[PDB]
Amino acid sequence: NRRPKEDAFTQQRLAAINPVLTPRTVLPLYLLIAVVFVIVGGCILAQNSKVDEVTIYYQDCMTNATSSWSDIPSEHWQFVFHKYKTYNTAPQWRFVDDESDDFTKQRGTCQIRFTTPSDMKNNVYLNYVLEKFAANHRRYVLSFSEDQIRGEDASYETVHDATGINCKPLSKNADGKIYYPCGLIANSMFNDTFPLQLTNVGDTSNNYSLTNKGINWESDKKRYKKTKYNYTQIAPPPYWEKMYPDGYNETNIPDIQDWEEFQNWMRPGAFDKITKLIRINKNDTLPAGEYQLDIGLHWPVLEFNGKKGIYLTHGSHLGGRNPFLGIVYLIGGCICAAMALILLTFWLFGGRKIADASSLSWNMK
Amino acid sequence: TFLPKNILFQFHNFANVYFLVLIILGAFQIFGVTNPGLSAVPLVVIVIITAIKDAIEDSRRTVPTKKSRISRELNFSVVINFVLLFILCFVSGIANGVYYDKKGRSRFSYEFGTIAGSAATNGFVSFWVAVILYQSLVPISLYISVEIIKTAQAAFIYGDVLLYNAKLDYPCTPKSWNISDDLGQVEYIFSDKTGTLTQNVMEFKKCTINGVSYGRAYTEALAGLRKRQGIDVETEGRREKAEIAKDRDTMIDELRALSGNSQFYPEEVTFVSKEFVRDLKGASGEVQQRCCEHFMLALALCHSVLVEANPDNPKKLDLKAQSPDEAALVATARDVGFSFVGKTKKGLIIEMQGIQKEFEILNILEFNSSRKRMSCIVKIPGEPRALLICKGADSIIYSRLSRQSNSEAILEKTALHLEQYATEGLRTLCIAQRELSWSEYEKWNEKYDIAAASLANREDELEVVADSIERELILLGGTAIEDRLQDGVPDCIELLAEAGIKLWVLTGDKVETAINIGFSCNLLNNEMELLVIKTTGDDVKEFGSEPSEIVDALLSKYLKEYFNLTGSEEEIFEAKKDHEFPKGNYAIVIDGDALKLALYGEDIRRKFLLLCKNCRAVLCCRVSPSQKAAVVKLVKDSLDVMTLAIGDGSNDVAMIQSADVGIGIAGEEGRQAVMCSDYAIGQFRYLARLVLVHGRWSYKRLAEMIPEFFYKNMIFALALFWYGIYNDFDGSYLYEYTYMMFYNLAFTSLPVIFLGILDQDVNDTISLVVPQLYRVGILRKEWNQRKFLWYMLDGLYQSIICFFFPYLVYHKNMIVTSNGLGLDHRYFVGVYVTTIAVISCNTYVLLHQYRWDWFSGLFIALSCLVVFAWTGIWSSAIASREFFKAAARIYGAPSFWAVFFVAVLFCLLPRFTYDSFQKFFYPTDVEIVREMWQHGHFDHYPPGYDPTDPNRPKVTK
Ligand SMILES: CCCCCCCC/C=C/CCCCCCCC(=O)O[C@@H](COC(=O)CCCCCCCCCCCCCCC)COP(=O)([O-])OCC[N+](C)(C)C
Ligand SMILES: *[C@@H]1O[C@H](CO)[C@@H](O[C@@H]2O[C@H](CO)[C@@H](O[C@H]3O[C@H](CO)[C@@H](O)[C@H](O)[C@@H]3O)[C@H](O)[C@H]2NC(C)=O)[C@H](O)[C@H]1NC(C)=O
Ligand SMILES: *[C@@H]1O[C@H](CO)[C@@H](O[C@@H]2O[C@H](CO)[C@@H](O)[C@H](O)[C@H]2NC(C)=O)[C@H](O)[C@H]1NC(C)=O
Ligand SMILES: *[C@@H]1O[C@H](CO)[C@@H](O[C@@H]2O[C@H](CO)[C@@H](O)[C@H](O)[C@H]2NC(C)=O)[C@H](O)[C@H]1NC(C)=O
Ligand SMILES: Nc1ncnc2c1ncn2[C@@H]1O[C@H](COP(=O)(O)OP(=O)(O)O)[C@@H](O)[C@H]1O
Ligand SMILES: *[C@@H]1O[C@H](CO)[C@@H](O)[C@H](O)[C@H]1NC(C)=O
Ligand SMILES: *[C@@H]1O[C@H](CO)[C@@H](O)[C@H](O)[C@H]1NC(C)=O
Ligand code: ALF
Ligand SMILES: [Mg+2]
Ligand SMILES: [Mg+2]
Repeated sequence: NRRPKEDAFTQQRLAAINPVLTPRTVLPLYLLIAVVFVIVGGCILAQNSKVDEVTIYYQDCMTNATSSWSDIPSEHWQFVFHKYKTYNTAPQWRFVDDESDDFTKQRGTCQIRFTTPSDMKNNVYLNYVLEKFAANHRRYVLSFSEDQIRGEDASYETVHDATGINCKPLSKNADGKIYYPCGLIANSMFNDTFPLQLTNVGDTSNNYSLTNKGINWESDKKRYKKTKYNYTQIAPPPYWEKMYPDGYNETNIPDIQDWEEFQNWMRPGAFDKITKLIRINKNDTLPAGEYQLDIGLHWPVLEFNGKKGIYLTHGSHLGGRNPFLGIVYLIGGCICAAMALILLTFWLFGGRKIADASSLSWNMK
Repeated sequence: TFLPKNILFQFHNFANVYFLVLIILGAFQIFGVTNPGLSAVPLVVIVIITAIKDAIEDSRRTVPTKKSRISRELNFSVVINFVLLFILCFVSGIANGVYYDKKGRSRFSYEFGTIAGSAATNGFVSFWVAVILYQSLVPISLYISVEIIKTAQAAFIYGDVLLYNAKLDYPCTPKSWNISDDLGQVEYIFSDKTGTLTQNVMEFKKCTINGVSYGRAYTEALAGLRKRQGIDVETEGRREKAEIAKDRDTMIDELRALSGNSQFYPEEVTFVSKEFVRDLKGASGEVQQRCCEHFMLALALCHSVLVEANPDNPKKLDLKAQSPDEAALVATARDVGFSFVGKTKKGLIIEMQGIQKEFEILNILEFNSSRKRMSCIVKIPGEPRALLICKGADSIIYSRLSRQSNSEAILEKTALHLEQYATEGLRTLCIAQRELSWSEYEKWNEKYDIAAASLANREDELEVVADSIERELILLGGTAIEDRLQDGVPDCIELLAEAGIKLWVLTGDKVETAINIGFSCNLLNNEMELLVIKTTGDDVKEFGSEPSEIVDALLSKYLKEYFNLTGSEEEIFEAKKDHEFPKGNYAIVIDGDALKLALYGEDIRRKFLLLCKNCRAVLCCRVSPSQKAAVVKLVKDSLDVMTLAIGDGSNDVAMIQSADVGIGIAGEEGRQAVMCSDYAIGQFRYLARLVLVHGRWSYKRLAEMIPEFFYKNMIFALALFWYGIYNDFDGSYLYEYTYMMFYNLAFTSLPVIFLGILDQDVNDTISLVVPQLYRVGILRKEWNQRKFLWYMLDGLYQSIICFFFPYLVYHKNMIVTSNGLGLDHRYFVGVYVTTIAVISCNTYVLLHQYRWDWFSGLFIALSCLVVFAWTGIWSSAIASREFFKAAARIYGAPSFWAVFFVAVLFCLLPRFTYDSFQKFFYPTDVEIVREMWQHGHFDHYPPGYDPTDPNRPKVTK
């Protein structure tokens, strides 16, 4: 015949619960969330206050520093040591000009001396910071070629005419060669030469040694590959022509697989501040003392008022030092507790009857 | 021609053409920023799905353009969403131009940029790239999701097993699969009577021949009238049925003693008049004997009954008829001794008390629901004569009567007898005959031939020639046939009156019969004033002089007396606003003659409508199909409301098509009202089930699913606008492209679709036990535009939270990893944002579901798991260029999880606290009914409960 199939689905009788939110069931949930979130916020704020960091901005080292050691203005450095809340002890810097380099926009060497009154346990990250450098714009952030990242010897059209991510403005020079790392992302790299150690000023017998290995994810070496170009099909980008003046030849074409600072730079920072790891030390604790960092200024940042700096930290489990997560967990817990108390107050004031068939809108009129 | 027609029918839309322009703007006019090849997968997938559904419809037709109210309000909400998207694009373009104008930036150094003079050009290209960035703020899957929800709700209406009528083998087949949410806003029901509320199975009970009343029967409607009067029913009825059985036995004996009749079968004799056969012999004289003989001869001749064989008895005849009235008349005419057997090539052959003599039926003026009568012309042998036997409604026949050739005593006696029978509750007919001379008949026959042979609407020509020929008649009597209510119409009408629905009954049968059925089916009750609007002379002579003014006076008097209004556009504009079920317990009973006058002029129509907007019950009687349609159109146009029109027949067809939800009943008359209808139930009692359960559910479902859709789109598509602040509204995407497409495809669709398909506030048993929950749909409380705007505001606030919580976890030093390595790419910040957004919108849908079934919960859980699993599956493949290990790098960072949990809390705490404050201190009727259900006041009702079924177990309490 035509009788429909009787089944819990087609008759809409699926097994189910019907959660009515009465006070006796919601107020305990509110209080449970409140207590859990307040506990977690307290633990996060505790374990985050213990994070110590050192930030120094050295963009003004060519014009504000002298040839002898002088204190850094207070607007540049920012020390945070939890055991020492009142530790000013301003750092000092000294500019060692370099008259051979003819790139007078930024040249020389900024020597920075800081003093850490406590340790940094066994895993010390030295990043660099860049402010007001816009690496999130539409044309810039898409100007690279994943045929060259992945190792291929992409021809001119594969590199310049590709859809989406294509090194369009920097695809080929005048001579007819393909800029090897093409696009505005690789061409505009960060150029300062950070040192492979923190010179110990106090006792120069033991310098703190930093490395540039393991500063990027080990899984990035599946995506970045040594190029298969031929030193006659590639030239360096227009801004790598102080690093490779004679061009590319048999032994200088960069291996972008082990070049981990490149793999850090080709990951454009989403926002206006850019903090990229550049030196790590995963072996030794950094004991208290006065250290010295010899940065070799190369990268111009004053033509756009940008700042560049260092940021030495040990870190945390949740990243660096940021009071936000604990603050907002405490705020969430306190808001849930306040709403539970408010519902309890109004429910002991104007508490109505629950299953009252007399409160129905038709039994009242 | 499938594909071109389908693509045209689709790109008649603005979302489809918007996405086509997006594909062309990313490909042919490519600025460079897009993955153009796969940017079409959303559009291609949705157009493929729509083409498949159109193929389904075409196959179903291989096996009327009505739109619900929420569809029109949905178009308005779509327009508001596009206005918001344009405002976003405008702000983006303005701010990007303002920025590109500034004269010291990183781009004059490291981005090989120049000031393109009058940077308004770059601001313009920025607007046009923002239009492509916010491609998710467009409702693109909204229409396919609403069609999926509506088709699934209609499939459940079909596959419901409590809407299946096992006798006719007819499930409630929805003829329109897209207005199922109108059954939850139905406010008026315009119902026929004799096939809708009463089963069209007639038993001939009484008759009046030559002013003499015959027949005796104590029926259920008569018992109801006696109870209404006050006298006890069972005490009298026992004795009355005893006497009826005795009288029937004696009458069968006397019919057997009269003569030998072939088709006389006493096992189904329904006429019970002993005095009829007592007068057939000698009682009231030879004049009365001949009168009764001629009356029964007219009954056995004037009809359209076809004669066939019984498969059981080869001799027995079945008397199949298209009109149950004719069926009953011919059955009684054959029982009394005037058997109608066979139908020769000319006329009919009639057995008159044993002797067969053939008659000649020359013209059959067939019955029409607009003529309200029928007649046939038979030859009387000798110069032979003509006899026009005319049969139909009593008012029509009385209008078409002669003034000189009538006793005017039989006239008033038959009128009083028909009034008595109609008040008792029987369908009254009048039988009249015309003696025609040969010359008059020849004249009229040639007129009839030249009218029938004509093309170009022969109907009106036949009507005019019949109205000319039938103008002179002589009355010989009237009959009465009993019509029993359907099974469970009192219970269904009680449900539909509790639910706040006003039931109008548009009959074509007598005023007194309509009122009797109203009292019997609980449309009207005792202590109810029947504000009758009759324009009848007995009161016309006192009210005024001439009609079309007596009805105006009556409407104005009843208005100014019973309510404090008068017919005026001010009153009409004030009454358009209110939808409450009226109080006052009044009922209008307006005949068709007064309905014509009350519908003529605009001022009197306004008066009549303001009078009938009150008065819970209305009974329009002696109404033609045109007037049925006119009343429905009047109440649906003025005081714009939702109307349902239920019935069967060619007249209810015009009533059904002219209403929002027209329901047709598979009745004894052919299925002509089932075809031109939207649903098709087997009996009236299923209207309560259909309307309350399925329509209320479908209204609640769509009214919750649509704002939820706009909100879930807004969260995701506005986190991109928020990111624009931190790249100067330049047009770099915060999200991966697969994220941008899969969000509305897979990450968020099935929760809202299942909220629309499978959600139930309270189950069917409680929907029918507390039917007053329907009043919210009647009042339009579930779906406003204020509700959609509150949902969009919540989506905007939650988008703020979803973006600026990951942003605030980064902003300090951009180090969020446990091992100091970098996560600062905007695709990884977008993973943060997206995971928060998807889980919050899915948990919003879950918290706003009323019933947590395992199906809905399972697919909510799977939508969340799919976000996580697609990230884990697309990362680990190097085909994701810059996204190569976002899974292992992000899901392994405790900052991700800290942000995840507190941002989901902050997304859901405002709304959940508002819901808690509501459900505590201003609980709606459904929330109070659910708190009663939890404690178990509805624990003794069975699972499949229908209080509109006679053979149901009596409930415990
Ligand atoms: C899930 C994984 C992801 C899915 C992807 C997302 C998709 C979203 C999923 C949505 C699922 C919604 C399913 C609705 C359930 C219907 C049940 C029902 O009432 O059947 C009843 C009526 O059967 C019919 O009348 C069928 C009519 C076909 C119309 C389309 C039905 C589903 C509409 C959905 C959209 C239409 C398709 C649009 C293109 C997709 C019972 O039928 P029966 O028992 O067989 O009676 C036979 C007995 N007899 C033979 C004696 C008579
Ligand atoms: C380190 O990076 C620096 C910026 O990324 C880069 O500076 C760029 O140096 C090139 C030449 O070496 C300059 O190129 C232009 O210089 C002037 C401009 O008028 C012209 O005379 C030249 O012909 C050429 O057009 C760039 O201007 C300069 N970058 C900026 C922003 O000014 C250093 O060269 C890099 N140094 C090392 C050692 O890698
Ligand atoms: C620690 O670093 C200092 C500075 O780089 C090293 O001292 C230099 O040693 C070289 C070796 O001949 C001399 O030419 C320089 O003049 C020294 N400079 C200074 C400032 O002392 C020192 O050698 C390093 N530590 C060890 C153990 O080698
Ligand atoms: C920390 O110690 C590890 C080994 O314990 C050093 O790793 C080696 O570094 C040298 C430097 O050239 C490499 O040649 C070796 O291949 C490395 N070995 C391994 C196993 O990685 C690391 O250099 C030390 N780091 C610091 C900052 O001193
Ligand atoms: N077969 C018939 N022959 C003569 N009159 C009829 C017939 N059927 C119905 N009528 C008359 O028509 C009137 C109703 O016609 P209709 O418009 O069909 O109303 P309803 O909706 O009650 O059937 C009744 O008063 C009845 O007396
Ligand atoms: C050097 O530093 C001093 C101290 O803040 C400041 O006043 C001065 O402007 C700086 N010199 C230049 C050239 O900026
Ligand atoms: C290759 O080029 C580099 C320039 O960086 C140069 O120092 C080196 O000597 C060249 N090698 C040969 C073999 O010429
Ligand atoms: F509803 Al009818 F004839 F009026 F079937
Ligand atoms: Mg019929
Ligand atoms: Mg009829």
